[PDB]
Parts: sequence; C-alpha cells; structure tokens
Amino acid sequence: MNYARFITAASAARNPISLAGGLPNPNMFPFKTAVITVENGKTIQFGEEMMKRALQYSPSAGIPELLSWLKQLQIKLHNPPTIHYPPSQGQMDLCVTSGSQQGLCKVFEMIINPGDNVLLDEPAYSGTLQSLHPLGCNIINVASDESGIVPDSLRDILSRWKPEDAKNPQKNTPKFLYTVPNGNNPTGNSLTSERKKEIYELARKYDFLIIEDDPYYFLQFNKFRVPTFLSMDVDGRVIRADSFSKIISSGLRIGFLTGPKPLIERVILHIQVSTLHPSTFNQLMISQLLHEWGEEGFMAHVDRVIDFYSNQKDAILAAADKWLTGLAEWHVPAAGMFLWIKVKGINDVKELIEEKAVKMGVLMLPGNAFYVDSSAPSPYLRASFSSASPEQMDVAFQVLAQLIKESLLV
Ligand SMILES: Cc1ncc(COP(=O)(O)O)c(CNc2cc3ccccc3n(O)c2=O)c1O
Ligand SMILES: [Cl-]
Repeated sequence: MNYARFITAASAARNPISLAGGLPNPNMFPFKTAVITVENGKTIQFGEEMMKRALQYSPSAGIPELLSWLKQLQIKLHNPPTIHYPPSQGQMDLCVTSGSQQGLCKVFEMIINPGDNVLLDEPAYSGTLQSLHPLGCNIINVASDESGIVPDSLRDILSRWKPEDAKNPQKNTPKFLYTVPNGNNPTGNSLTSERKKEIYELARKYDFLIIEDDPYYFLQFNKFRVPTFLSMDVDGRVIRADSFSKIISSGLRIGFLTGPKPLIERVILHIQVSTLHPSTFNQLMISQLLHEWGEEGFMAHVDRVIDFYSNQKDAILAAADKWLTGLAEWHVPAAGMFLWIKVKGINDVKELIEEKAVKMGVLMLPGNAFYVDSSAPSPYLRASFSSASPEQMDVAFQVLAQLIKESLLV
C-alpha cells in the first residue's frame, strides 16, 4: 500500500536527570487531590502523585494504559487483519483524540487538496460537511436508503474511472468514501454485513480509503452487532473513528482513531502542533474507571445504555404513530439517537421550525443542515430521542402535527 498518494504535501512535510524537559514544575499546580464516584462501579482516587501526573503534559497519541485498553478492545471487538502487518503495510495503530471530531477533521485535513473527489452519502453529518466544505473537495453524492449506501450507486459512480487510474496522478480518483455505518446522523439508518462487503470490495477495485465514522456503534438496537469495515480491512484502507461521547462523556472530549500506522502517525504529528495531547486528567479519568470495570464491566454499561435509548426509540415512535398519523414518513431508527421525519405535502420545512415550531416551545433541526447544498429545500426533520420524556415527545408531536396542517391549508 502507498499512503503518500492519499496524503497532502504539507502532511508528508510534517515532522516529529534532564534539563531538556520543557515541562512546568508539577508541585506548582493548585489542584492537589481528587475523588470521583461512579454508579454500579467503584471509586476513583487521584492521590498527590496521580494528580501531579493528571495535571502535567501527556504522550500526545494518548496515555499508555488508555491506548493499551482501547487496543485490546479494538482486537476483542474487530480483530482487524492489519494487527500484525508491517508498519508500512498499514499495521493497526490507535490514537486518542479530543473527541472523535478531532480524529475525523485531522484525517480530512491530511488528505484533501482543493479539487480532490470525496465519496459520501447525503444526508450526512453537519459537522463533517462543515469540515470538508472549506477544504476544496468535490463531494460526489452516493445514493442511500433504509439499509444505507447502495453498493450499486457507488458501483455506477466508480464506472467513471478505470481501476488502474488510482495509480495515475492526472486521474482524480476518489481519495476516500465517508460513512456512518450505524445509526447515521440524521437518518438513523445502519448498513448490512452484505452491503459493507460489496462496498469494501468496491474500495479494493478502485483502491480508495474508507473513513468509518462510527460514534453510535455501541448504541445498536440490532441485538448482534454488525461486523465493521475495520473488522474486514485486509488491505489497510480503513481509518475508523470511535467516540466515548455517546456512552461515557461528550463533555470530557476523549475520542479514538484506529487505522494504518503511517496514516495515524500523520494525524498524531498534526495534533503535536495543535492541542499537543487530550486532557491527561480526563484520559486517566476514563482509563482508571474502564480498567477496574473490565470488558464485562464495559459491556454491562453498554447494554444498560442501549436499552435506555431502545425505550426512547420505542417512545418517540409510539408518539409519531399517534400524531404524525399520515402527515409524514419515517423509518424505524436502526441505531443511535435520531428520528428522521419526511413531512408530507411540503417542499421546505425550515420555515415552520425556526419561525412556527420554536414560538410553540418545540424545537427540532431542519434537514437543510445535512446536505452539501444547504440552500435547496428540505421537507425533513431530525428529532432526538436522546433526552425528551415520552410526555415531552407527545406534547412536541401534537404541536408539530398542528403546524404540518396549517401549511397544508396554503
Ligand atoms: C457522526 C458524528 N461524528 C462526530 C461527532 C462528534 O463526535 P464527538 O466529538 O465524539 O462527540 C458527532 C456528534 N454529533 C453531534 C454532536 C453535537 C454536539 C453539540 C451540539 C449538537 C450536536 N449535534 O447536533 C450532533 O449531531 C457525530 O454525530
Ligand atoms: Cl479524472
């Protein structure tokens, strides 16, 4: 594998008793000791020495024990083929980020030169669209559905090029394909094992990278979790983004990238000149807890959380059924925390949200946000079952429905 091709010139030009130590004196920091309790788990303690560790600078790719525990999990969950490959051949490498957004952004940054082609299915994450836009890439939209990206659409799109063209600079082959394989923001649609095989196979034929942005992986209502692109990455073409935001803490800013050693190493260098490293305090906070828990301790917690949002999914749907009677259309969310609604008989919905819905104390995101062309009208809504109560959901839909009707009288 040649990683140099997928890389931007600036990325490749990146570069890595002691008085050398450009670190401040630890004994000069005000916060002396910490005690953090955990429900259905033990108690975390940050003693004098542990606190001095937590308050001082850290490795950059992450704290050693957080990186080891995560490495163990990535193998124990995806057993990536790349595990024992030579580094140059795309050997599996991990990297702790200050949220999964840091991982993705840095990856996009290290890949995209203005003019480069990117494969992505619309509607896609606002944050990533927002990331790629200033970057200068051409987003080629790949046709999706309830089961995700249609391998056939990707198959048709790729037919523009020849499988040899990937080797040829002068031929602008797609640098990567971007997907949310489980519970896509904003649709909530998840891919299938079959389709993923077809897509990976397509990635091989046309030789492009796959950035697997999977934050709602642990939040699968599916029962037996579907195998990942990383879990099937023979070549070493997968950059996989995991998040602790949806299960452990969004505020702590601790995410984790898993991909080929050369590519991960390219992001690590960028973070060296950007944030230096993620909060050593929070990395230790996560580490210590999920260490004393174990993989069983972790999997119990994940199950506990999936069955909360399962009822939240059940709840919002039990509401949509009641109030969106036949005023809109929706797919049962596969995973994650979003319900994606198609308001029947209306071209644009943005108006009757930030002007009609808000004044009614109900607010949910218009679909416009999830498209490259934000100007073009959307009859879509993205409703979050992450927080609102069944009562709240009921009171929310009863409003929304009212508004759907008024605009139907125009
Ligand atoms: C697919 C995908 N990739 C990356 C991220 C960010 O990952 P993180 O850093 O691990 O939390 C996200 C989080 N998505 C959202 C976050 C959010 C935060 C504040 C306010 C609104 C937010 N809305 O709207 C979101 O959808 C995501 O959906
Ligand atoms: Cl071309």
